[PDB]
Order: sequence, then structure tokens, then C-alpha cells
Amino acid sequence: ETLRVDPTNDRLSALVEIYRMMRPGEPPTREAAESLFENLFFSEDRYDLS
Amino acid sequence: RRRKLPATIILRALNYTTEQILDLFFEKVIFEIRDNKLQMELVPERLRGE
Amino acid sequence: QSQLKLLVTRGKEQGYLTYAEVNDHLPEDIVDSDQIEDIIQMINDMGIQVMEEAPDA
Repeated sequence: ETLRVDPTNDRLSALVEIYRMMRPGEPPTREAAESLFENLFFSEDRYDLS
Repeated sequence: RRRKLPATIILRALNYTTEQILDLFFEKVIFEIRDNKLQMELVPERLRGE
Repeated sequence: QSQLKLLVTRGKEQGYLTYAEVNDHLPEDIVDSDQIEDIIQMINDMGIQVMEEAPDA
């Protein structure tokens, strides 16, 4: 059902949608849409469970 | 803590195709079409409460 | 359709005025400081008819 209500279909649209959800303003690109998602749960300088 | 999104969008954001996503939560059921009919990989334990 | 039906059917009347609910069930770019006052104005005060003044606006 979750997939049934999912607009995105690949990785680009996913990262872009997340980018527009987090930072609603500037047009989502490639580097920004990726680096933003990486600096959320996949970077020591931006995420740490200690 | 922002607006809600389908929890499969992060999976796609982790480079997961829809087929791969389906093969990560659910158990698959294979059907065969042989001798002009429909067969099924029956699992007795799965028939509980049906 | 979407916004109207969801807002009306849900808020009946959401009891404690559950604000942190339907604001996510809205489109466009979120986290604004503009759309806020347009929801805290309709829910209470002029009840019943105000919920009919909301959609038309």
C-alpha cells in the first residue's frame, strides 16, 4: 500500500522529493539533491548516534 | 519531524528498485503455467486462518 | 475535493484542535510562516459556518 501511494519511481525523483521536502525553495539539482540526503544519515559531520 | 512521505521513498533514495523493495519485506509466491493450467508452490503453514 | 473532504471529515472536531495533523496533508512547499494563521482562524470561534467560509476562500 505504501508503494501504491508513492509518487516517486526511482532514485533521482526520490532524492529530489526529499530535497523539496527538506529545503522547499531553490530548484533541486543533482549534487544538492544527493549531498543533502547523504548529509542526513550518512555523514559523521551531520549525523552521529555517538 | 516534518511532513509525511511514503516510507518507500527513502528506500528508493538508497538505490532500491521497486522489485528489490518487494523482495525485502514480503515472502514471494511462485506460480507455474504448465500443461495449460495454473499451479502453486503450496506452503501448509501459510494456510493458517484462511 | 482532497483538501476539503480531508479537512472537514477529519476535524469533527479533532477535540483538542489537533493542529499538528492536516498541515502535513497540504500541498506546495511547506514550512511557511504564512499559511499558519489561516487555520487557527477557522477551526473555532465562528464554528459550523466558518468551516463553510474556509473552502469558498
